Amino acid sequence: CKFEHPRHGHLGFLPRKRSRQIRGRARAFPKDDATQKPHLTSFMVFKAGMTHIVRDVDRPGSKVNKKEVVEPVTILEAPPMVIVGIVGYRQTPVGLKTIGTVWAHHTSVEFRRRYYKNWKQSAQLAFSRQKQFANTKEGKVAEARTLNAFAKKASVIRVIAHTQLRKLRNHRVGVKKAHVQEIQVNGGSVAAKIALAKSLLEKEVRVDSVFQQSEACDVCSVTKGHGTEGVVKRWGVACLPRKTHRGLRKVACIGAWHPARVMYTVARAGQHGYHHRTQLNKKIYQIGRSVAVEPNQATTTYDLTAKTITPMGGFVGYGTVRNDYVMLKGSVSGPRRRVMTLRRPMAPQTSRQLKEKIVLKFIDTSSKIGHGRFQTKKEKNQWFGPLKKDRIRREERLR
Amino acid sequence: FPSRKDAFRAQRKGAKKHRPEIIVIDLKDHVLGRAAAVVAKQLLLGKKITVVRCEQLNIAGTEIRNKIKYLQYLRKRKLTNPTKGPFHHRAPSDVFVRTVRSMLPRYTKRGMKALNSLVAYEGIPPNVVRTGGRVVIPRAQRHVCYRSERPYTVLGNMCKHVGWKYSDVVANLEKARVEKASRHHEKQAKLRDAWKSARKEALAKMPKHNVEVLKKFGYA
RNA sequence: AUCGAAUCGCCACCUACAAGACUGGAGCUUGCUCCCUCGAAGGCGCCAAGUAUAUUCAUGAUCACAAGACA
RNA sequence: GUGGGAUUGUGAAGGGAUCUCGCAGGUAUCGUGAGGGAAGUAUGGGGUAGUACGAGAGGAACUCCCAUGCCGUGCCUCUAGUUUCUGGGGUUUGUCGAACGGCAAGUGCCCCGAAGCCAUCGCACGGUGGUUCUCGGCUGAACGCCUCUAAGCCAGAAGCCAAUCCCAAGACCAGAUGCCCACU
RNA sequence: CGACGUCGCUUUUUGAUCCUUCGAUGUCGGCUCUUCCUAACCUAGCGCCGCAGAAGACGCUAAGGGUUGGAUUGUUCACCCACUGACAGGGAACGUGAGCUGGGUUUAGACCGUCGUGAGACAGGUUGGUUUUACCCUACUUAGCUGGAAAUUGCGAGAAAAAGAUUAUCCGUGCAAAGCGGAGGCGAGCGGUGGGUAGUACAUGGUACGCUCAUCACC
RNA sequence: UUAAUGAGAUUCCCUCUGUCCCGAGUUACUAUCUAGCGAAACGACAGUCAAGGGAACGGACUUGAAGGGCUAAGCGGGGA
RNA sequence: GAUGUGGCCUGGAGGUUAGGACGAAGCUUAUGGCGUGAGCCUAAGAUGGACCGGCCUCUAGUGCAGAUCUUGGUUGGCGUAGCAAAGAUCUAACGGAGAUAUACUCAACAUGCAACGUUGGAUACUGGAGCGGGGAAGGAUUUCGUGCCAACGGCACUCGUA
RNA sequence: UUAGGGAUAUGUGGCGUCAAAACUUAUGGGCUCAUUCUCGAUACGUGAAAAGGGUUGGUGGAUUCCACCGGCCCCGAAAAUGGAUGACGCU
RNA sequence: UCGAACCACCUAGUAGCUGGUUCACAUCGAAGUUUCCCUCAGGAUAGCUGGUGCUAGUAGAAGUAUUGUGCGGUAAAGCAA
RNA sequence: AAGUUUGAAAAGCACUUUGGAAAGAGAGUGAAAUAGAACCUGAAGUCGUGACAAAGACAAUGGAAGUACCUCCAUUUCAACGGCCAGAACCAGCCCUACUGCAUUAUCCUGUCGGGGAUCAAAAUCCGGCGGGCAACGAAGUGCAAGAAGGGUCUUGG
Ligand SMILES: [K+]
Ligand SMILES: [K+]
Ligand SMILES: [Mg+2]
Ligand SMILES: [Mg+2]
Ligand SMILES: [Mg+2]
Ligand SMILES: [Mg+2]
Ligand SMILES: [Mg+2]
Ligand SMILES: [Mg+2]
Ligand SMILES: [Mg+2]
Ligand SMILES: [Mg+2]
Ligand SMILES: [Mg+2]
Ligand SMILES: [Mg+2]
Ligand SMILES: [Mg+2]
Ligand SMILES: [Mg+2]
Ligand SMILES: [Mg+2]
Ligand SMILES: [Mg+2]
Ligand SMILES: [Mg+2]
Ligand SMILES: [Mg+2]
Ligand SMILES: [Mg+2]
Ligand SMILES: [Mg+2]
Ligand SMILES: [Mg+2]
Ligand SMILES: [Mg+2]
Ligand SMILES: [Mg+2]
Ligand SMILES: [Mg+2]
Ligand SMILES: [Mg+2]
Ligand SMILES: [Mg+2]
Ligand SMILES: [Mg+2]
Ligand SMILES: [Mg+2]
Ligand SMILES: [Mg+2]
Ligand SMILES: [Mg+2]
Ligand SMILES: [Mg+2]
Ligand SMILES: [Mg+2]
Ligand SMILES: [Mg+2]
Ligand SMILES: [Mg+2]
Ligand SMILES: [Mg+2]
Ligand SMILES: [Mg+2]
Ligand SMILES: [Mg+2]
Ligand code: NA
Ligand code: NA
Ligand code: NA
Ligand code: NA
Ligand code: NA
Ligand code: NA
Ligand code: NA
Ligand code: NA
Ligand code: NA
Ligand code: NA
Repeated sequence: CKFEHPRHGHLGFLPRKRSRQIRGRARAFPKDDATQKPHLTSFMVFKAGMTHIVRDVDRPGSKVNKKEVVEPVTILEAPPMVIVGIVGYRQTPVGLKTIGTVWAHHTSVEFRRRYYKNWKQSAQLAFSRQKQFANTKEGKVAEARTLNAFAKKASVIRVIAHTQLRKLRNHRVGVKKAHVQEIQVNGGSVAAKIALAKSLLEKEVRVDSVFQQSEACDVCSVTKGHGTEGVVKRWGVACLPRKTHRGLRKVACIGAWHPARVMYTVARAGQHGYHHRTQLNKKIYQIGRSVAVEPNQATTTYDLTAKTITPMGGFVGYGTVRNDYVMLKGSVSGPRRRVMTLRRPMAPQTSRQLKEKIVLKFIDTSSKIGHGRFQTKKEKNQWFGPLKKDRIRREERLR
Repeated sequence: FPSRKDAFRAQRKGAKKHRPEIIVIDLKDHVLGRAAAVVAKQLLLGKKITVVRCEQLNIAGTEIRNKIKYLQYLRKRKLTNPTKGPFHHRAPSDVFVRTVRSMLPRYTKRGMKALNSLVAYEGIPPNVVRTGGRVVIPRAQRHVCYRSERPYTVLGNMCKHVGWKYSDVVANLEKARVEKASRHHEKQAKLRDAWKSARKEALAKMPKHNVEVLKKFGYA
C-alpha cells in the first residue's frame, strides 16, 4: 500500500561475476542468408582511445537537419587478421557439434605462442607433428576426407582467425600470443562457404573486407573492472540518511520475514565491471588505412590540414595508431588496449538513423592531455614561435 | 569415452567387443503414462532399456489442454533462487525420462540405478538403428488405448510450442533415416526372395517323413 | 598384469515403413460373392554340416556357481 | 606380474609370509549449449487536419517521421565535480644568522592544476519470431431451415513461449584440436 | 441501477474466543528494499451504451510495465496546492528496529484541569527523558581449489560414432547401389628440416613460393 | 501583566548551506594480507526449500523439488 | 500409583570358607561366555605393585543424565575478534648465541627471516597549565651497582619499576 | 488392541508406477471431456450456494415439439513464496 | 550498595509455588467426579487402585434376556379438547 | 587451595656428544626411570600420530535382516571317527490336493390347434387353449453335503 518505483538494475545481466574471458566473443552470429555472397561476419580490434568529430546531419524533419553536430567517437586499431583454419558444424538434436578442423600448412609464431605459458623457454613443438603429417599423401587424404565431411554434413562453416601483435606494434599491449576466435562464414551454399574459406587459408584479411564505412556493427567486449563494489555503485540504490547508525551506503531491508531467506533479486555488494556485453548498433564513421600508406588520416574535404588520427601527445596510455582502424560513433565497453570483436549487425538495419550516409567534416586531433587547444604541432609552433630551447639548438647548430 | 586404462586392460584380456543385453523400444504412438509405468517396472527388474522416437509419444486430449498443463508445471520455481529450482526440460525424450523418474524411488540408490539404466532418444540415432529388432508395448499403444473419436496430442508438437527448439532437426534426420533404411530394404529384396525360394525347394529335397512331421506341427 | 569373478541367444533374412473406421486382390449388390500368395508364426539355433550303415566319453563315483562360455 | 611402502605394544640380525597402494594420463586452445536468468516501457510534437462526424458549438485516429520522460547497459571525446601529481605559483605565524633551500602549523592557508575516478550535471546504445486469450469470422451439422462449433479452419492482446542478451558440462560434451607420455 | 427480499465470497476493519508464547517471539509510523495478489487507475486488445463526433458509462481477456512533488499532522486515515497517461487497492509475523530513525506510545522529574480527606488517579492536556551483541549455521552476493557416470567401488562393457574375412584384409567416389578410379631389398615417391641461389605475393623483418646439395622420417 | 535574563517549549523571516534533488572525488586510521601475540559470547543435536497436517508459522515428520566436496571476503532474510 | 522377588549392585560388622610376589586392589578391551535384565565370570595386558574374593546373617552417609545443580579439568568457536587516541622514526659502528647459519649443481639475487641494547649522526615531538625540577597524601626499597633473561613487562628485548 | 518367535488366514484399506497385490482381471452393464481455478478419484475432513446450460435417462400432452423431473459434465467460482486426488500420470 | 547502608548472627527463616529426586523385571493398575473448607494452582471426604486377608467353594450372583406386575408425560400428536 | 604418596637405599642420571641455554641423542644407577623430583597407581574427556575401513550431497546417531572383509575371541571336529554343510528316503502330526451325493425345477420343456406378427413370401419374438413331459450336455452357476488314505513341511519332531 506504499509509494512505488521500479527496481534497481537488470536481472537479465546476472550474475555480476567476472567474465570467463578477457576477449569479446560473439555468442551468436547473424542469421545466415544463402542468397547473399559468402562473407566473413566478425573482426578483432583494439581500443586506442576517443575523440570527437563534426558532421552535417541528413535527417529531414529534425531540428538539426542540414546542421553541424559534434559526435564523440571511439578509435579502434584493426591490424589485419590471419586465417589459420576451417571448422565445420553439423546439427544434432542436442545442438551443434564440430565435425573437424582443417589446419593451414603454415602457422605464425604468434599463433603458436597461444599454446604456451612460457614460449621463449619451451621446446616450441606446437604443430610440428601436424606439419610433418599433413604434408604427405596420407595427410592430404585425411584433409580431403575432412573437407568432404564438411560438404556432406555441415550446416555451419567458420574460420579460425588470429590477430597479429607484431603488426600491432603497441608498447602497452604487452601480450605477444595471438588472440584466436572462430569467425562464421555467412552467405552462399556450404560448398561456396568451404571454397571461400579454403581460399582464405594462410592469408591476411583486412577490416575493410569485412565491414564498409557507413554501416553499423555490434561490439562484443568486456567492461572495465572495478573489483568489489558496494550496492550504491553496483546497483544504484539510494544512500541512507546521514543519521544512520553503522553505515549509510547500503540497502536497509534485504528481505521480509517470509520467505525466511534472501532472494536473488536483492542488491548485494560484489564484483562490478569486467562483464561481457554485446552493444549493438554502433555506426562506423570511418575505416582508415594505416598511416604508413595514407598519412592524412584525419583530413577531410572541409579540413585540408594534413593530420593523422593520433592526437597530439598520443592516445593516453595507448600510444600511436599505426595500422588500419575503425572509427565507431559513441562508446564501447572496456578500457584502452583491450581486444574486442566487431560483429555484423543482428538487429534490423532499416531505420533512417542506421541507413544514414556519414560524411565527416572535422576530426579533432588536439591533445588529450589537459585541454588541448592545437590541432597540429605546426599550429602550436606558429602560436609560440622561437622558444629558448630552439634558439639554443640553433646556436649549437651554428657551431 | 573409455579411459586409457580401460582400453589397455581390454587389450590385455583378449576379450571381444561386448554389448549388454539391451531392449530397444519404439515409442511411436505409445501412451505416455502407460509406457512410462511399464518401463519403470521393468527397470526396477534390472532391464536395460533404450527408447527411441520419444517425439511421437501421445497424450490423451487436445494439444492445448496438455500445453497448458506443461505451462502450469513450468511456472513452479523456487522464488528466492530459481537456480536449484525445479528444472523444466522441454525435449520430448527428457519429458519421458522425467515421467519415468517420477514413477521410481529416485531418492534411493536402487531407484537411481534403475533410472541410469534408461536411455531416451528423439528419432532413431545411427548407433541404435542396427542393434536389432525394436519392440512395442501392446498394453500402452494408442490404437488399443484411446477411443479414436477423442483428440490426442503428439508429444513433439507440444514440446516445440513450450520451448523445444530441435523439432525440425529431428524431422529432417528422421526423413533421412527412413529414406536410407527404405533404400537398404528395397535392395536385399532379392536376398530375402532367394531365401524364401530356397526354403520352398528344400521342402521338395528333404526326406519325406520329416516333411510329414513339419506338416503335423503346422510348418509345411 | 594384477584378475579368481556375477551376467548364459545368435544373425550380412528381425535389425524399413505406415494403418487398426478396414487388413492380399477384385466386383457391384456395399456386405456379400469370386479369385489368390486362402489373411494367426522374422530366420536360424537346442550335439552326425543332417536324419543315417555312425563314432571318444565313466572313477568328476547320487545335488552343489556350467569343473565351461569367441555359437 | 611390476614397483614402493608396511604389520602389534618386550632388545639385536638376517628369512619368509601377509596386507596396502601406483601401474596412464598430463598440459594448452577453440567450441557446443541442456538448464537457469531475462527488459524494455511511456508521453508529446509534425502530418493526417480543422477533416471525417456535425445545424452549429465543437471536433478524432493510423501509415509514416521528429523529439522527449523513465528504466537498463556502458563510456570519459567534450562540459562539470574531485587533487596527497602536496604539480606550479602565491601568502601568514614560527624557525635553521641572511639571501638560497626550505622546514613546522597531523595536507598551514589561497589560486590555477594533469592523469585517474566520475554526472541524465556530460556522451553512446537498447532487435525479432511463434502460440494463444477475450472476441470476431469461415465452412458446417446436430435440427428441413438456421446457427461462430460440434468435427474441422482463419484472423487475432502490453499475455505466454522461444530467438537475440547474461551465466553456463554435477548437463559429468564418445564436440574438434596442439604437444608429450602410455598403448601400440 | 436495483427497492424488499434472498444466496454467497473475502480476512485489507473491528468484535468474539483464549489454542501457542509470561526462565521475554522487541511494540506505532516513516525511511530503505524486494517480492506477491487482483476485486484494473493508466498502458494493449475487444464487446456494448441513451454510441453522431469529442468526452465518457458498463463489461471481458489481461497483474507484462507504470502508478509522482509538496503545506498542516507522530501519525495510518484525511484534504488542500500542484504535476501527470494515471496519480488503483491489497498481502508478505498489521513484510522489514543485531537495517535505521525514535516523532507518538509506555517508567522514574515536573506543570495544569478534573477527581480524591489523603497518599495518589485520569482511559485528559503539557515538557524532559541510555535504541546493546554477529567472528557461528543457513540464506544471499561475489571470490579460489578440487574429485567425480557403479556419482569415489566392479574388472558392471549402452557413442545422438563408423559399417564388415563378426568392423580384421587398403584408399577415393557413388544410394548401406551398379559399377568406376588410384594403391633381401635397391632405387623411387612423398614430404619435414639446413645450405646455396631467383622473381613474386601478402601490411612492408617474416612467412610462403621455383631450382639444386645435404640430412631426417614414412612408404 | 511584565523590561532584563534563559544549554527551557513553540512559529515565521534573512543569511547559509550535501538536509534533500542525487550523488561524486580525495585523506588518516581501520577492515583486508603478513610476523609476533591471542580472548569471549554462545554451544541439546544439527542446519536447502514448497505444500500438508501438526501445540493452529517445521531443520527433522508426510509427499514433492533441490543438493559433488572443501574454502576467502562480506551481509544482515531466517535460526520465532 | 501399589506390591513381590534364595532379584542385581556398593562401603562397613558378626560368622564361615578361600585366594595373593608363580602378582591383591585399581585401571584398559573388535574379550569371549553366562543372565529377559540389574549384572556376573573368564581371557589378555607387551598394566599395576599389596592386599583381597565367595557364601549366611547384621548394618548404612548404599546405585545418577539432566536440578540456569556443586567443585576440578577439558572443549568447539579459533590461530578467530582483535592487540588502530596521545603524529616517528632513519642510518652506521659496536655488543650479542641471536649469523653473511645451504645436500649436489651453484660467483653473488632468486635457499637464515624477523627482531635487540649502547654510542655517534640525522629527523621529529613535549612546548614552562611540560613524557621539566621539587613536595603532601598514598606507596615502602620501586633507589644504586653488578649480574641474569625461567616466569612477568597482553609484540619483542642483549633491556627493565622483573 | 499388545510375552518373543514361525506358518497359515483375515480386518480396515487396497491391487498402473512410486508400492506387496488383476505382469493394466473378466469371455461385465452404463455414464462422463474438463483451456492457466486445473474435471474426477476428498468417509470423519480438510473447496461451496441461490440461480442457470453439452450429453443421455424418465414422466405427462400435443403432432418429430410442448412443458416438467433426474444422472454426469459445464457456468455461477476472486488473494496474496512455487505446489499439490500424496507424486507421476490416467480418458 | 539506598522508597531504609554495610557486617555477623536469629537463619538450613516459611513457601498450598518452580526446579530436581540415582538399579532390574514380575503381578496388578487409576483419577480429573461427590460433599465440606476465606474453598477455586491447596486440603479433608467418598469413589476409582493396590496390598492384606477372613469366611462352610457354586452360597445372599448378574451394566443381559423372558414372563408377570407397577412407575412415567419426553418424541409424536392437538388447537374441529 | 594444597597429601612432598620417587625409590628399600639418593644409588637424585658421572662421562661422551650438539646446542647460547633449555634441552636432545647416547651411556650409567636402580628389580622397575611409562619410578627422573612437588616423580605410586595414572581413569574419563580432548588431542597427535601410524595402519586400515571406507565414504557423494539423505545432519549424525538408532532398529531389523543379510552380505563383503577382518578377527591377538570362544567352542567343536579331524577315519571304520564329526556336535559341521548339503541331498534324497521313510515315520508321526499338521497343512494344500484330485475326486460329489441327496433334494428341487412347472412363471419350465415339447407336439399340435387358434390368434397375432412381419417382410417378396416365411419362420421367429408374443398370447390363449388342448395332448404329452426329465431341458438331464458334466441339465440348472438352487438348497444341504457327511466324498478315508497325490504334494509341502529350512512352517514341527523323529
Ligand atoms: K598474525
Ligand atoms: K501370511
Ligand atoms: Mg584497472
Ligand atoms: Mg543514532
Ligand atoms: Mg521465466
Ligand atoms: Mg563356476
Ligand atoms: Mg579532471
Ligand atoms: Mg610543512
Ligand atoms: Mg523463549
Ligand atoms: Mg529475544
Ligand atoms: Mg527475533
Ligand atoms: Mg534496534
Ligand atoms: Mg536503531
Ligand atoms: Mg534534555
Ligand atoms: Mg531556562
Ligand atoms: Mg535553561
Ligand atoms: Mg549525499
Ligand atoms: Mg572483518
Ligand atoms: Mg517450509
Ligand atoms: Mg527448529
Ligand atoms: Mg542473521
Ligand atoms: Mg510409576
Ligand atoms: Mg559409610
Ligand atoms: Mg548420599
Ligand atoms: Mg532420569
Ligand atoms: Mg585478525
Ligand atoms: Mg617540537
Ligand atoms: Mg610538569
Ligand atoms: Mg610479551
Ligand atoms: Mg507390485
Ligand atoms: Mg484395467
Ligand atoms: Mg492416494
Ligand atoms: Mg553509592
Ligand atoms: Mg531444606
Ligand atoms: Mg518436576
Ligand atoms: Mg493389567
Ligand atoms: Mg412437539
Ligand atoms: Na534456457
Ligand atoms: Na575539469
Ligand atoms: Na579546481
Ligand atoms: Na481538592
Ligand atoms: Na561466510
Ligand atoms: Na557422575
Ligand atoms: Na594492527
Ligand atoms: Na488401537
Ligand atoms: Na466397463
Ligand atoms: Na640394570
